[PDB]
Amino acid sequence: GEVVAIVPAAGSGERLAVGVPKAFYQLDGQTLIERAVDGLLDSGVVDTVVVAVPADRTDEARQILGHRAMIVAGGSNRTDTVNLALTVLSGTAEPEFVLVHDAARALTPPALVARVVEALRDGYAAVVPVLPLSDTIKAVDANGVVLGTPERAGLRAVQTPQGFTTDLLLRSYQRGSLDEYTDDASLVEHIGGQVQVVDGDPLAFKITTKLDLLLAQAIVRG
Amino acid sequence: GEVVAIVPAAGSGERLAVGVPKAFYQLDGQTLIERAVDGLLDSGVVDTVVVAVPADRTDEARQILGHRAMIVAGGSNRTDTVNLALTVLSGTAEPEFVLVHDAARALTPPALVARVVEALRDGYAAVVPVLPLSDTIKAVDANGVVLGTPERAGLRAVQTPQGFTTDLLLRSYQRGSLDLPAAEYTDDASLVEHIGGQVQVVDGDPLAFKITTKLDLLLAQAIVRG
Ligand SMILES: Nc1ccn([C@@H]2O[C@H](COP(=O)(O)OP(=O)(O)OP(=O)(O)O)[C@@H](O)[C@H]2O)c(=O)n1
Ligand SMILES: Nc1ccn([C@@H]2O[C@H](COP(=O)(O)OP(=O)(O)OP(=O)(O)O)[C@@H](O)[C@H]2O)c(=O)n1
Ligand SMILES: [Mg+2]
Ligand SMILES: [Mg+2]
Repeated sequence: GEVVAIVPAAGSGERLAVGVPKAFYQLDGQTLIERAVDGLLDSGVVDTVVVAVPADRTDEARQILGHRAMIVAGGSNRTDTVNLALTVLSGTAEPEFVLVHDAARALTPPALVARVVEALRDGYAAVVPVLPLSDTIKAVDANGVVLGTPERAGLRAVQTPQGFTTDLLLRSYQRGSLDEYTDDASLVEHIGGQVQVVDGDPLAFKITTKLDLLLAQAIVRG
Repeated sequence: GEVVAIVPAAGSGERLAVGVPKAFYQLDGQTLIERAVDGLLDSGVVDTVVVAVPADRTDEARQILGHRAMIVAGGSNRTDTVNLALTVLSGTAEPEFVLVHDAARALTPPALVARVVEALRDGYAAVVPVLPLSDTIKAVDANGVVLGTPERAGLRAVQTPQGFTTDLLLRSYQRGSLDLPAAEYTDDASLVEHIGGQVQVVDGDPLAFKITTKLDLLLAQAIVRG
């Protein structure tokens, strides 16, 4: 059973503001996109990686990644990007599983990727890696008034790679197109698909702000 | 009107596993407890700090803090510690406002402390600093099956200092029906919400993160050196 990983890397990273689109930032000698691609490939369970990048960076992405990933242009939002990437999937020989993995989670351990794939092979149709909440979480209305504080025991913070049987992911995206989710599993939940969690890893944090970058730098050097 | 800040620092920092109770860990030459106290006082709007520490650490806390903070013995959990600290408050000269601030958020900027007090002076009865969510949140069962994904838009991550009108906070903690040894509250506002106090949000600050793990510590260190 073949496993394809789709890597959305086409966002600009406005909250990061490092002078270049985020996926192309050089973290201690190596771009975030190459790091995220290595994590996937080093897992030993990913057969093909397809990366989606800004349309004017496809050449640069190719120079960086060479043979290691197929390159396509991303879209206006992450959902668009993923839809574009899914069109690459072979008609005649479709993979058994697809992972979707944010390039922004560049320090994701390969062991986490393998754990997601192991859960898929155990028969779960949709799998997401999760961690317990760090901060208290509150529901807040539009005027900044707290509505309440959900019981945290039943809440989790969700990471990527998220993994799916191919047919389920495709159906979910096709049906979702009949209706701004940031989370692939939400689309599967929407058509009544059932999602199982596995343990994530604090190292799979999304590099979003400069403080996230500082943390990534401290991890990587030393 | 007086502002008293209470600092729960009576936790053992098991997840940090750094040799001493977390509040007493020396981050680049300063204990977290001293850094937390400094951020409150440098705000310019905190009149008095009460710090609660593990009972066997009270003398050491005083030698560290000197005149800068009043020290008391904490309790079996965060909620219990805070309740103990609240008993310290003068009844004849009650402060107008009380802040509650985790010592584990040692890099909190003084500006944040000021922003919270400013909201209380704007007439909000209770105030919490917040940040948008980083990860998607899901509700999950027993079991590990996803129950659903709440709308991210209406959710916030919440930090400290949390600020309150004194009477509201006292009534939330002296609720007779509150079983203190079994209290699993992570923050103070949820006790205020429980009795129907209205809580207002202000912008927090990424620098006010809780130092809980080695990874948090790594980040805190890179922040204080750089
Ligand atoms: N049109 C888009 C937008 C985002 N992504 C990717 O989806 C992942 C998650 O996006 P996120 O980090 O949340 O936002 P960014 O767009 O990358 O950054 P920002 O919102 O601050 O601009 C990122 O790897 C990003 O490159 C994408 O492929 N295509
Ligand atoms: N009995 C307790 C427990 C916690 N706290 C304080 O509450 C804050 C938050 O605690 P938290 O970081 O969640 O747990 P810790 O006890 O500090 O660490 P750990 O859970 O890993 O042991 C800390 O400043 C901590 O010192 C406290 O004053 N008294
Ligand atoms: Mg975005
Ligand atoms: Mg604790």
